[PDB]
Amino acid sequence: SPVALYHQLKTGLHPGFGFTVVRQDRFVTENVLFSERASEAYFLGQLQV
Amino acid sequence: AAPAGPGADMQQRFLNAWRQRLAHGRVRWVAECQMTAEQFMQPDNANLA
Repeated sequence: SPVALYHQLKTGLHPGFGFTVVRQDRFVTENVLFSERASEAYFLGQLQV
Repeated sequence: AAPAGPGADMQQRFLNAWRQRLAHGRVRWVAECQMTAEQFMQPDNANLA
């Protein structure tokens, strides 16, 4: 039960079934960047006050 | 407690005297059920401090 199992983990007894843990991680990486020439248009424009 | 009366009835004093504040909570020791480092952890031991 939610209480009948609660004795069994806190005292350290295996209740005949198991588990799988799942976690999430995050990293900070570095990159290089390659493109060929003229792969994009990139127009340039007017300024507005 | 200091003793009172004969020893012959002294249980039935203390049986009825602690009939109330015995089923109230728990005693300070519960750690016979506690494994080691369950005392070192912040939950489950209010008596850690």
